Amino acid sequence: VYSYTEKKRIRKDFGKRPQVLDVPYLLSIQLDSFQKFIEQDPEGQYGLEAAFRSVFPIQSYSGNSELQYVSYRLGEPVFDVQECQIRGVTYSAPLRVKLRLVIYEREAPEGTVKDIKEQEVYMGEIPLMTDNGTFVINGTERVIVSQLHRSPGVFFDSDKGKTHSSGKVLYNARIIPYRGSWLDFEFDPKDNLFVRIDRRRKLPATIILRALNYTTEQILDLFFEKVIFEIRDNKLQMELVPERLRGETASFDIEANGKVYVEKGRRITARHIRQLEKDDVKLIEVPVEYIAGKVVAKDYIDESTGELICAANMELSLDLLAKLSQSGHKRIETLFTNDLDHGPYISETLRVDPTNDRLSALVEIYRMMRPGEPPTREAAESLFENLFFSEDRYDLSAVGRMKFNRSLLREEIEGSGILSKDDIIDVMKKLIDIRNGKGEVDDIDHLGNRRIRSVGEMAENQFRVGLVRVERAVKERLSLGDLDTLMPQDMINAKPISAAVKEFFGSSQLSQFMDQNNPLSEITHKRRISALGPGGLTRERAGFEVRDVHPTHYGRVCPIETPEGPNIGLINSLSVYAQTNEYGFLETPYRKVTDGVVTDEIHYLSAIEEGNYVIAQANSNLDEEGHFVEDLVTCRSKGESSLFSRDQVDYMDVSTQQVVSVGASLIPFLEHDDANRALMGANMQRQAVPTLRADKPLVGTGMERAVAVDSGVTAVAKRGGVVQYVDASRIVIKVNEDEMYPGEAGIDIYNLTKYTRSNQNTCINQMPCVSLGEPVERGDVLADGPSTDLGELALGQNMRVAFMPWNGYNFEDSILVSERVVQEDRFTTIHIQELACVSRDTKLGPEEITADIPNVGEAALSKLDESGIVYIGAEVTGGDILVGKVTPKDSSLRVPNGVSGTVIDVQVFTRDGVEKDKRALEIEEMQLKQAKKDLSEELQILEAGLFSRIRAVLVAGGVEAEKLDKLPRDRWLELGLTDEEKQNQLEQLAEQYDELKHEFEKKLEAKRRKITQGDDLAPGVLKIVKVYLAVKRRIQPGDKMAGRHGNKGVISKINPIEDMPYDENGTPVDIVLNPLGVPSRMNIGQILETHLGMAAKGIGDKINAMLKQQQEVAKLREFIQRAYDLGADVRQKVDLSTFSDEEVMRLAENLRKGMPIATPVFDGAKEAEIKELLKLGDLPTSGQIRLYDGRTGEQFERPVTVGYMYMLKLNHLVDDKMHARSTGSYSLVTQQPLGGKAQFGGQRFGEMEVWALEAYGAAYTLQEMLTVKSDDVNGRTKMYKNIVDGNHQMEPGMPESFNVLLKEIRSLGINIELED
Amino acid sequence: MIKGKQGRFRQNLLGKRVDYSGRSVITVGPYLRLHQCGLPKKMALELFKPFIYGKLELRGLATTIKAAKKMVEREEAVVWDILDEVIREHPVLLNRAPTLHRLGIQAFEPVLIEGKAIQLHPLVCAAYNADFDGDQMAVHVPLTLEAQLEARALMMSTNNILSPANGEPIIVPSQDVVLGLYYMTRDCVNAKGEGMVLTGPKEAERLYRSGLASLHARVKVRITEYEKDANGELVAKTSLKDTTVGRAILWMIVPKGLPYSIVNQALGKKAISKMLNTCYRILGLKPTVIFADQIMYTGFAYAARSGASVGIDDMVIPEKKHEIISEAEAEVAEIQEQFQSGLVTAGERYNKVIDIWAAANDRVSKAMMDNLQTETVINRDGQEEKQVSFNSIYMMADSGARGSAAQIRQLAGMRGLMAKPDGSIIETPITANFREGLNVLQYFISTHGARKGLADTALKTANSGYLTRRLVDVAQDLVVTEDDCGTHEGIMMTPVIEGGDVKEPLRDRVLGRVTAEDVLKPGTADILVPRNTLLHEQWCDLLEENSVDAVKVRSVVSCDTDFGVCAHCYGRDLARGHIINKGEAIGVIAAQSIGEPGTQLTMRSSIQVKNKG
RNA sequence: GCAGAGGUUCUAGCUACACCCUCUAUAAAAAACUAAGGACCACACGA
DNA sequence: CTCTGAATCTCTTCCTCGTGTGGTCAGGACG
DNA sequence: CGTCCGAAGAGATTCAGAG
Ligand SMILES: [Mg+2]
Repeated sequence: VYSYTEKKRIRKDFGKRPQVLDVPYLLSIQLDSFQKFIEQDPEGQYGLEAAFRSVFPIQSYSGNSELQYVSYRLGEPVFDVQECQIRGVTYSAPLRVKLRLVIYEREAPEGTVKDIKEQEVYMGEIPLMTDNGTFVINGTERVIVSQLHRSPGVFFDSDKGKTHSSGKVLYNARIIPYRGSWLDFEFDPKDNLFVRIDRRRKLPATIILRALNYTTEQILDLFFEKVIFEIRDNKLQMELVPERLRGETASFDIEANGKVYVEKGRRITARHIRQLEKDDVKLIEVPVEYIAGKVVAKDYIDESTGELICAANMELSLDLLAKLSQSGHKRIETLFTNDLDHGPYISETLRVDPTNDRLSALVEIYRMMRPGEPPTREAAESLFENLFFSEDRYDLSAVGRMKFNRSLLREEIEGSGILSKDDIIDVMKKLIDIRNGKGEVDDIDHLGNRRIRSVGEMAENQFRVGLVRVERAVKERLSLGDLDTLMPQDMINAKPISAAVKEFFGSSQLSQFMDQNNPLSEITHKRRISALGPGGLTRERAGFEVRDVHPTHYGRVCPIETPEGPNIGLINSLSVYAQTNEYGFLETPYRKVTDGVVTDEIHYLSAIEEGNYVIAQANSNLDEEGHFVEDLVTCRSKGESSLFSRDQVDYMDVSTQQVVSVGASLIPFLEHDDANRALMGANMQRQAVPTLRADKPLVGTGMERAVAVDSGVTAVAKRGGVVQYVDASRIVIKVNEDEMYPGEAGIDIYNLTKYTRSNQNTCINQMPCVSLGEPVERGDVLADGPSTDLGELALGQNMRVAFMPWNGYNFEDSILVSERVVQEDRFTTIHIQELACVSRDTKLGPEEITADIPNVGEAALSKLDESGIVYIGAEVTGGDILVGKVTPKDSSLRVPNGVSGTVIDVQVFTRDGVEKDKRALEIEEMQLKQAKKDLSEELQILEAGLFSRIRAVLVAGGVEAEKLDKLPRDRWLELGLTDEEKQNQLEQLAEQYDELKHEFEKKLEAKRRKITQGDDLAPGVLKIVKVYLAVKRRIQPGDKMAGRHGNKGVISKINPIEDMPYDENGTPVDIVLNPLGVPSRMNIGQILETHLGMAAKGIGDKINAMLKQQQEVAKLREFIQRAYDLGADVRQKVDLSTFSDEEVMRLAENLRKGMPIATPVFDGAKEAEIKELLKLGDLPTSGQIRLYDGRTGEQFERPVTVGYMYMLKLNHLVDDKMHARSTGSYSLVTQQPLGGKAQFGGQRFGEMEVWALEAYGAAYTLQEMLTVKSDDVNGRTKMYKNIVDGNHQMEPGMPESFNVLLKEIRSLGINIELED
Repeated sequence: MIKGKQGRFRQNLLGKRVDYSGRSVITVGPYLRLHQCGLPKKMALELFKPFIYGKLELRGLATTIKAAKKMVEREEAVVWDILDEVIREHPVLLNRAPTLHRLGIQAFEPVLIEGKAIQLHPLVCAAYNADFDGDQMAVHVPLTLEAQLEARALMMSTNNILSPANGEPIIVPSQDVVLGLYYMTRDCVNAKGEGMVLTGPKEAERLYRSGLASLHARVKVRITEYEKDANGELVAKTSLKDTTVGRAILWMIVPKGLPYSIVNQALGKKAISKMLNTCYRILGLKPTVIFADQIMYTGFAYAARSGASVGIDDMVIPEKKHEIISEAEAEVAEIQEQFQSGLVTAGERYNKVIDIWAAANDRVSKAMMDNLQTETVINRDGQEEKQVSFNSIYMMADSGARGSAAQIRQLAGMRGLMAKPDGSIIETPITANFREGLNVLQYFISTHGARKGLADTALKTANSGYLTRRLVDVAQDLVVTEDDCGTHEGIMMTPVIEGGDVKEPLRDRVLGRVTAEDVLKPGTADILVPRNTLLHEQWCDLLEENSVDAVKVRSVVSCDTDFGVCAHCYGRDLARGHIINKGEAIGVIAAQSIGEPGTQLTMRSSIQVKNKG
């Protein structure tokens, strides 16, 4: 079955491989995260209520009064999305939190509270995400890109090589809390364990163990296996186990029960070990030298006096052996040391450690953390327990705890947030084992270790910062203030938390400014994953290994779509199928695979999980019974491609397109073009600007429909139904009876936004895509948004393209464009620029908004109105005055030079208490009338739908059809009905209709109040006049033209239509491209795209010819059926016989301009299929047609490649770049250019340019650029006077910047002077 | 405020933002000559406003400068004519934003155009290292007569044909014109109008334009070749030289002095560079400039006539490629089985797999190349004849217009092993070429190297900028103060040897360098070269004839001049064909010459005699 | 036209980068005309 | 017992020009 | 109305083996 829009135009779909999973909602990541963040959760995890539960003790210190959270609710936003956007105020939902304060009677914490105080406090104004997924912060859309940061937990970095310069490896362990102080352990080149916290000075790692109150002997027991020595008359015979013997040469002969197993100086054999185990003798003779090398495990004290014979962890000596024999202790404990594997690292780092007691360790830790302050025992203890044992100051997230346990291989998944002593000692043991050889260092670049921090988590963290600051303030106030003095509202101040949240949303490295020029750009930016941001890597600190794509990024982030420039690979976009896990780790949908069958159920797999399993290739042929037709199929098990058997396979890729992102997938033939060119093309797609009419891509991925539907620009019907009324401003749908709600459903109404400015100054315009009486199904595209055609994302206009050099006009990357392109306005793009003039309260009286201006032409004043504001719809050019403003004693806003356009609308916002001008009052009253009329029309449309639903029911109950007519239309309750469920339904609808009349008048009054009240303004201004210029940008030489495959080039010249090369049919080629680019940069897909577009246009031309002449519907029907079949099997298998033969004519009417073709990203059309497509049309299968020169007329030898190709006009237009200036306003350094800006100024002549002139034999021109052109006030004035005099003379003088340098050095206290 | 990039030094003293600067995107504009560049009308208006005001006051059209500004704002007709007068002979500097080397900024004689985009002459765009992709160039306007004259004498493009780094010309044809020249200078065994004799280049052009005779066909033609052997005189030589119609047409373009041998060949990019270098050395600067402009025009026109289009069918997959892949699969399977049996260790198994995959890659590359050029067959009036390919891809690769052999292999042959980000070679190479469909895992392996290369390019340009800054700053304390140092001591120059063929012949190394001592002919006690003579092209060729091995050469290090470097010690400037002029800044020239390739630079027994001697 | 003011316009116009005339203590026969001041940090993008 | 060569600890930037977007001590009441 | 609160390397600076 096909939806009606799918019926209107159906893309021919290549690709044999079916998809088991539909593409997920592209914006599901941000929307779902924010939905979790605001949703009330009784469970209280990963939400706002979770933050409240985490931080609201509010316990007064000894005051016995505490405030406890109960509930929080988000009030409806004061302003709607459109109203807040036009006003400039943030789209925010007021946050009112119910809080209960209870007062315990003094001196008895166990006693119940004397009273309970209940109130609701409005704390903080939190932004609310729009349905499109963008926050509105200052009238401008903003979406905070999800942050890719290293997940909390313990990590082990090899740090091999550069450390110690001797090639030694220095293993370090980092315990990174989600919020708190980092804990790091590091191996010295001397192999001593040192601990560094928060990048402080390195300190012996044992010191924390002392701070853990662990005794030294307990430490040595924990980190070493004790070896027991028994005082024996036979020279201290020692209990030895054969296991310790392995890995070490025999320093002494090993004999037990009279049998020597390993000889002196002989390597110990595993056979000897097994023989000794078979003998199973615990005690083995040992010489005096062996115990000398060993280290005593625990302290030993003389029995007679209690003095210690041997200190703990002290090297043995012969006299020490004599002393311990004097002690006579039966059990002697010695550390096991294996040079090969089991190094005694704790021993040496303990020798280095200078503290023998807990208190000294705490003192040293306090000195390290707070140098310059005297240590205090209680203060040091509190500092340490706050650093590592306190929940409030140190917090490890649940994901952090899980990663920590998994790295430590602990069985439990969830544990306490606070770091504990056992956790630290286990980390040290793991690091020691890593140093020994057991285990391996984990990779930070591994995406399993790097979780994605969505917008919800960041908002929660900022909210927690606000909450903890508010909590400290309330704790300070509550203890000071007497109990029951005031209702617990004044103690909570909304300003700190509100300011924190507003600061995060408005001004943040992650709160990127929205790029709204393309729906593809909008989706890509929301899906974008950025390593940059708070708590994340900066651009400079980012390592090379981070930028490079790790093999685990497969199916999780797009390796192709990464922004080139300063941040490469750091800002990689999320792949299309990827979904974040609840812990934040990336998950890729993978099909479950039975031994012989590819099972249909899909299991999401994390990055770490896919390592264990083996994952099949997406491009694996299937027998449709689940069996791979190939006995050996390529697979990615350990991150490396390798052949595998069918039975071995445990998982299969969900689709061929899971590796590429939304932006990258849209490029057809992505497998054919180079990865670098694909990257550049995917970047160029986001930079396209919508044209005046969107044109479907004849060659497309097939995900254009998904992008358009998921993007917020496209208006999709909430409930399917017939369209009773369609209009450019609005579309009204009569909902179907089945899909409509039983009560109050009415009929749906959608208000399309007209031409409005974007954040990138591109028009947003929803053009209706349906006609009156056209049925619309559920989830169907209603109107085409920007760059959208029939629900298909159409970024640019495709046109005939010929690959051939043309007299050098397309030299290496340049592009030649026919005059026909300009003539039919294919790339004319509406650009909307907003200019704001603000009346500022100033000294000498406020600046007036009057029309009258001193020293201006009357012709310029003619365009303005009486009140001083340009008439709506007027045409203005560069230099004209839009709104007249006079400085107190001139300041009238003026069109920037070069900009020429018409004013779509003028909106004026006035502060409360200051009178609105005549034009402002007229605008306000027109707005009131417009809103009232729209609202009343909405009410009467709802009345029509309500009556229509009710009308169908009056047939039952004995009510006559004629009797209904006499009764007034507005009220139908008077007519009585037989009692039934339908009668009760009508009664409920009538009561609801009366209530809706009351609600309608109330809502009209509320809208009037919203419009009537003067808009809030920044302090110091009276009223702000916003005027919008609509400029139609014709395609111009110097504009940037880029295809989807990555071929970018400027339009060198607008060649006349006659000059353009033409084929034998006579159609001149629209664009002429340089073929030489194709071999150098292997974007061979663009040639394949050109051939496929040629085939599509050939089919379209045949259909058009069949439509130009009156042809039987059957003929077009069979032709289109053959076109969709097209030889090789395809997934679509669309049947024309299903169509009603009236839909066939409309489908052909859509197809005549061109035939859409769906090419899967990696399973796209093969060359043979393209050849068959060409053979189906009259066009040659070779893809190259003899082409005739437009001027000479002689057909070119070696027939060129000509075909239709998709081409996007980039917003990088020439007119915006052009910035020539003679003289401009200077800075305080008096360097005249004042920075390169849209405002007039000059380009920088930087250091390398000065070097270039110096290398040349050029000195005078360099002297000019240095002094007379830039920063010589006398020099500049004299130069200008001389030039206008006609004599070009130069006076050197001194640069003002040099005097600035002299004065600055003088300020440093260094005397610098110029010798005479 | 003092130190760092943001410090006042580098922000506002070393490099100062300047007035009369215009910035806009680049455009080709092939119609322009070498010294002329396109300039938008509004951009020239804004840049030249003071000159326009002065000329308006001189004309008497506007009595006051305020009246002149009002006239400019009105943009009336007389303002345009005034703008025409000032623009006519007033050079402007075209400057790409990253000025890697000296040729980064070059003056041009502006030509007013209707539009908003600056047009840069195609030949110099290679020297500017500028593409046509939203690339923007700053346009600075010299003000004083010293400045305009300075730009015309030095900054102008026609004045500096040779790059300072090396004697090779920098305005060499790059993409389209080189392709057109290659298309003209090719022979097809059978073509229209073959085997007829032609009176001269004029008749060849007339035959081609009439269309009865094909552009490339072997025809005997009469050519009036001129020789420079006569001292300051040209002697005409008339002979019947076998050639193609295209080559004969091209001959009328070249100046008289150049011989026919240079144009007789296929004229690849290196061949055209050598042609321009010989023209510069023999005819002089002005004939070289005229010839360069004319050759660019002809290359563009005949490339447009050729229609050398890139197509899918143009690329050919080798028929032997599938068999080679099957054989390599059998070999890797055998090595895998040996690893399973334990006969071969994992490391040696991986090494053998990599080696055999590389061998298969080389074999499929050879098969692909043979299918490109050898496979082309067309008759010679007999049964069959084999000729060099006219396939578009092979024409682009062989001529050197764009790409290289390796990229052609990537397009049609097997791509080859792709490295993992750590640098280790992936065991399984990418079997499918770019023309065929590419597997998902294959694309992932490719994008590993692609992202690695992009990050490498970023670090390359960063480190190259730092190195260029350091090189300039250690440099710039060197100017040619003294004409002759008069020191006998100098460095010995011999051809560089690394055990193989000599990387650089002695002639190229010693070229442009004044001898430290009078060298001796192989005949003993003969003064082949005087002590202090500069080595020009004919002199160096004479040195090759005598086949000298070691030549003592004056070096800047050997020069004992204080705070300066001798002109004779430095040698030829390499900017133009003479000893370096006194006072010129050698240090900055050399620093920029070293720094400029930094972007192209990557970031990362027994003895057998080659020949008898 | 170099220190100020006045003049036919339009509060004020003495070269302020700046537009006309007068003189060294007094104000008008006269048409083209008028304005000289302002940074950093972050994000994204192009090369 | 006094320096040796070595290992560790501290400065110092780490391209170069555009074009657009936004955010920026905040004194605060009192004589 | 005015007025007072990663990485790479170079260099210095310890540092420490060895007569
Ligand atoms: Mg470029």
